[PDB]
Amino acid sequence: GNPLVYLDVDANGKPLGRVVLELKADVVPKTAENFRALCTGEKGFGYKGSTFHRVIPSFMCQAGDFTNHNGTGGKSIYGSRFPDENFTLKHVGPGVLSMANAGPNTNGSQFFICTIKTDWLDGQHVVFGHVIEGMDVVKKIESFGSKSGRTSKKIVITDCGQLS
Ligand SMILES: Nc1ccc(CNC(=O)NCC(=O)N2CCC[C@@H]2c2ccccc2)cc1
Repeated sequence: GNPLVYLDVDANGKPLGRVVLELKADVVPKTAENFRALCTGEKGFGYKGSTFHRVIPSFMCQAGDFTNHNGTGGKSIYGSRFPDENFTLKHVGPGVLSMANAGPNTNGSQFFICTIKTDWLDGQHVVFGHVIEGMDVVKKIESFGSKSGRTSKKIVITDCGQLS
């Protein structure tokens, strides 16, 4: 079936727990495969050690810039950027897993987990998964964000990987 991956997340060096995500390979296989491989680190790069650099309450938690750590970088397993696969899945509510971008067809590694329905992003950002467990962990991450996105503690993916 669709892969399951995990992120273990700290806030100023204190464990928050684990987020488990289903990647919807059956709808967006390319986009799903990118995230998977970046969780495992199997290409020699990926999410381990990187941060949630932009977190806004009642919107979303953004992470995945493992090259520059500032929200400008990241790269995919296909090269630095790749196209929008499709917009079949929608931003239907909390726990949606979606690709951050800098305009049409600029997916790299940056991603976000929604904390509400973000239906205004439908057709703008490729949804490619959903939280299976750890939505309480996402709420804790959310509690360290702000209107601007600037976080109040350093939110770190200490470890990540593939479960199935
Ligand atoms: N490969 C790559 C991907 C993203 C960027 C930075 N762009 C960004 O952060 N854009 C905004 C974005 O994607 N999102 C996703 C949800 C939160 C935020 C956003 C979107 C719409 C309005 C306000 C913030 C640079 C390189």
